[PDB]
Amino acid sequence: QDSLGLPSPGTQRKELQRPLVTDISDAEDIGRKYLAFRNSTLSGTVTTYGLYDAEPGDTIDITIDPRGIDEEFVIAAIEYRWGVDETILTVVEKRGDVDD
Amino acid sequence: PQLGDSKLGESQLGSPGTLKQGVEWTVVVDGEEQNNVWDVQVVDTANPFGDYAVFKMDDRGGQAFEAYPRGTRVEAYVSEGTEPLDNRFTGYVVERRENEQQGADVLEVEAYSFDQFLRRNTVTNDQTGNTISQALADIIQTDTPVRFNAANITVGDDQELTRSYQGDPVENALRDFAFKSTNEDFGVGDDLEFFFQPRE
Amino acid sequence: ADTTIIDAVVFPQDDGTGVSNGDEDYDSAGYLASLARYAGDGSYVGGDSTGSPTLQFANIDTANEEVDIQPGHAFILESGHIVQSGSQKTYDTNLPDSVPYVVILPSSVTNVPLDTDVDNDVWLAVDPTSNDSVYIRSGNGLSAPSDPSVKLGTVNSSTGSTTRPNDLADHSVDALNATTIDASDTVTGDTVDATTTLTDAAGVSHTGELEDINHGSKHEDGGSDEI
Amino acid sequence: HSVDALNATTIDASDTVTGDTVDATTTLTDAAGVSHTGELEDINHGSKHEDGGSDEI
Amino acid sequence: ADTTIIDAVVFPQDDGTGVSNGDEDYDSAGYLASLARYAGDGSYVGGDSTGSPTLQFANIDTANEEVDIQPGHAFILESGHIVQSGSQKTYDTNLPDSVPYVVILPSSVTNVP
Amino acid sequence: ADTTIIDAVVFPQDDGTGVSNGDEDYDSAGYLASLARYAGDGSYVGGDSTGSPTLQFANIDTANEEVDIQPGHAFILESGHIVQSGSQKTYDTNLPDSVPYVVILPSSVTNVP
Amino acid sequence: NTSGIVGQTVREAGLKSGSTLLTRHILAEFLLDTDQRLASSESTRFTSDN
Ligand SMILES: [K+]
Ligand SMILES: [Mg+2]
Ligand SMILES: [Mg+2]
Ligand SMILES: [Mg+2]
Ligand SMILES: [Mg+2]
Ligand SMILES: [Mg+2]
Ligand SMILES: [Mg+2]
Ligand SMILES: [Mg+2]
Ligand SMILES: [Mg+2]
Ligand SMILES: [Mg+2]
Ligand SMILES: [Mg+2]
Ligand SMILES: [Mg+2]
Ligand SMILES: [Mg+2]
Repeated sequence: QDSLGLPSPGTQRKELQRPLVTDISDAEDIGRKYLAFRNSTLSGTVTTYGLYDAEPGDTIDITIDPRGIDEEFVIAAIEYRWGVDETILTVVEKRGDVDD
Repeated sequence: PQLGDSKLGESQLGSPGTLKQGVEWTVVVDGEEQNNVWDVQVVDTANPFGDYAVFKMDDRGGQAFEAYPRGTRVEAYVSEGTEPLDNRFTGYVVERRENEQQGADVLEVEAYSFDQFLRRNTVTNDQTGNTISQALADIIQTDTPVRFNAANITVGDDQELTRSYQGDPVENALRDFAFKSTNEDFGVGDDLEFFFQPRE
Repeated sequence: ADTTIIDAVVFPQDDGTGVSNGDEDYDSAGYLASLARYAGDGSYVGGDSTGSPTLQFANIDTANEEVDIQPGHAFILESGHIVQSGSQKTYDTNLPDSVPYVVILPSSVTNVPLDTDVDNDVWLAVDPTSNDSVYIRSGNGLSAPSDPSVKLGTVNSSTGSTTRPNDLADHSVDALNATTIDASDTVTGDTVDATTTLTDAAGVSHTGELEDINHGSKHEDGGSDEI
Repeated sequence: HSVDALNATTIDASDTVTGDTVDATTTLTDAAGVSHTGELEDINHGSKHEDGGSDEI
Repeated sequence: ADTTIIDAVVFPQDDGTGVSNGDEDYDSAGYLASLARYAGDGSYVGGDSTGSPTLQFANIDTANEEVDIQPGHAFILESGHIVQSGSQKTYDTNLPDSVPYVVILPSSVTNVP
Repeated sequence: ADTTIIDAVVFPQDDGTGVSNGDEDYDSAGYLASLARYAGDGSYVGGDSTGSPTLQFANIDTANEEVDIQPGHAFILESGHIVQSGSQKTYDTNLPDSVPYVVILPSSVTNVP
Repeated sequence: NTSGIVGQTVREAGLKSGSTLLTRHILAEFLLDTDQRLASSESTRFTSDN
């Protein structure tokens, strides 16, 4: 509202139906889950080497000075590529594209 | 020259300067000018489609990434030659992306515009027995955050609605109304005002 | 409640004003012409080629919190400038008096924010720390800017009523000579002399004398204009 | 030339000095040359002269 | 119709006004001082040190056509001048309102048709 | 009779005003702004931001030798200035009329006899 | 149908310890109409400055 200068709050909305749900707290949770899983997030790739013992769900220190990053992150995905010798770390969250 | 750097009578007025030529896009970010921009794409579309902009700029130690949280106001102004600045895009940030492009730290900002608010809202009331003019008033005032001005509405074939539009996306309902009427244009102006009026 | 104008320009500016060394204004013809247009004693809003106050309010949006400033120019006084002693590069002479900037707004400032249902003060303000940084303050009873400024008007966002000081030049002079003079309100003075005619408030032109009170003594036996 | 407030010592004009209000403190000199320093005769004043009124004749 | 005046000077002029990039005015003190003489709101013929109007007509020949103009200075306004924003070289900012040129005739013009 | 003021400044000044070619004034904003403040027809002392004259008399002893002049500014006209025609660097055009310098005093002149 | 709040526009919320306010939030405006239940999803988070 404040950003765009809208007359009234900037509602963006979905309607869901879950007919077999009888309890209101479950319906709330479904709505909350819907909001949460598409709420804005840091994601993205850091390319390194090694880290064969690293699993998703693990934590790692990452320093990238040109990017202003000096944090401890959760690993969402690891990709190992021979030939090019790359370990690609997806941090915080992974989201698809057309797939999603 | 610049003031205070020349003794009088010694130099020519406004030298070494000359008239502006070429095209310039200025990006404004919550009122601040973004200075390191090297490319701009602005797309403006009819209603089925989203209006968007992409801005490309250089960043240093992630200082510029920090300026563009989701929902940040972006404006794009255009000038060619010595023409006044024209506000061509207004929108909100949906994606900020920073990646290495062959050594360069490239920041790409993507922004959507006001047409998202007609798209991501649903009709809540039953407009059965309303005229299209009455329906537009109800829908825009109740179901959308954009401003309603009765003078921007010109229905070319006003008729009563026999369907309850009570779950449709607002955009889809409006398009159905346009189909029933004289094929009118609708949308949100830069005034933040809704319009519904004859084409061409 | 604060608003930057992106295309506003401020002139003239030096190291001896509030700008850094790389950032002194450029020496444009139009700037010299617009600066020479000054013709007052205070801060004021300039007039067009037909004497209308520029920087008008237009499209006042009733109670809906918003107003448009039309294009124009304002003269804004700042005190405390430094100038250069003749043929020295160094800024060293502190000025004794306040001296004007021109602020040119080349386009409309559209839909300026007002606080709801109340009196709001419309201040136009310059930031003398950087070149051409200009801003508007417009909020409920909002305190005047610290920086060089002028009051463009005041707006009540309940009624939509607008009133404005500073809209043309205030002008202390010693002596003035004219063909014609035409005031809106009071033509004031410790003497009024009519050399050929006085036309009164009802639009009747007296060629001759006027008559004071307690006159009746003249109408009596042997007086001037006896009855 | 156009202003809001002209603040002066002396003002002198070779045609009309118009105003929708003219205010003369201290002196008024008319078209003949009489220098008044008090209030002036309204038209149709004569009632004042009649029994007991101000400026009786 | 024509009467080209060969000795007139006009200030201020740069490519923000209508001139080429070579043909900018010089930054003379006398120009700045004469331009500072502006006080009106429109275009006007300037007064001397007493207030008497300059650029007077003289020496009308009547049936033999011609007339003479005395020396002096006029202020003429022009619209749509470009100026240089901030610290920039480039002329980029259009002026919203009409602004004065000081036009100086240093000598009399003889026998205008 | 002469009391010389060590901190006074005069603007604008060129070859065309009388000063030598090494000694022309530098074009400060504060000078341009103060010069623009002129509005009259003749010479006069300038008024402050409130419309009150500067350069006042102060400490006017009735019977001693000395008086004080306050800070402020005045406008002084001079005739026979030369200006640069067109884009010529040469000062070649005599002005038809008289034009103001600004005289600026940054301090009170103390004890003028 | 809680007495003080039905028919009212709600604009703010806060977590409390008796009378003492622990958190405060500004909400987007809503009318709490008849027969409507209102609930909170109040997230309190404990973090470091890295
Ligand atoms: K149709
Ligand atoms: Mg120069
Ligand atoms: Mg040039
Ligand atoms: Mg569009
Ligand atoms: Mg669209
Ligand atoms: Mg500037
Ligand atoms: Mg410098
Ligand atoms: Mg508007
Ligand atoms: Mg020229
Ligand atoms: Mg002749
Ligand atoms: Mg000097
Ligand atoms: Mg020289
Ligand atoms: Mg003394």
